[PDB]
Amino acid sequence: SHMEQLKCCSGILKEMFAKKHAAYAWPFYKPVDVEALGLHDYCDIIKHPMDMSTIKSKLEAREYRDAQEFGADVRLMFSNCYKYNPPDHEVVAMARKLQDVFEMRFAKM
Ligand SMILES: Cc1cc(-c2ccccc2Oc2ccccc2)c[nH]c1=O
Repeated sequence: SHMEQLKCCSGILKEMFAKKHAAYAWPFYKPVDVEALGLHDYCDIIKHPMDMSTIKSKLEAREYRDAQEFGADVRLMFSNCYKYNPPDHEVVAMARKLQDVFEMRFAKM
């Protein structure tokens, strides 16, 4: 059921925002500040930005038909991080820790 699975998606996102994962999830909470120092080329490289607060808003506005569409936006958020940053960047390691949480929950739902 699409309704039941979207409720599960809201539960996954709630865990990603939880204190348990806060040490590595915090860079993903809000949209990337493209006006910040070092991010002058972000919009040239990242054509479709995504963050957890935007996904929470899309869930609330019924913008996902099913769990696969919610999953696509979570993976877009991580892929943007892996595309923009150098592979040894601190934020890439944080993205992998949070993607581990997401993938385990998304697979078992
Ligand atoms: C998804 C994402 C997020 C951020 C980012 C967002 C808010 C504040 C600081 C931030 O930078 C950090 C740099 C090192 C470690 C952690 C964060 C920067 N770059 C990205 O690609």
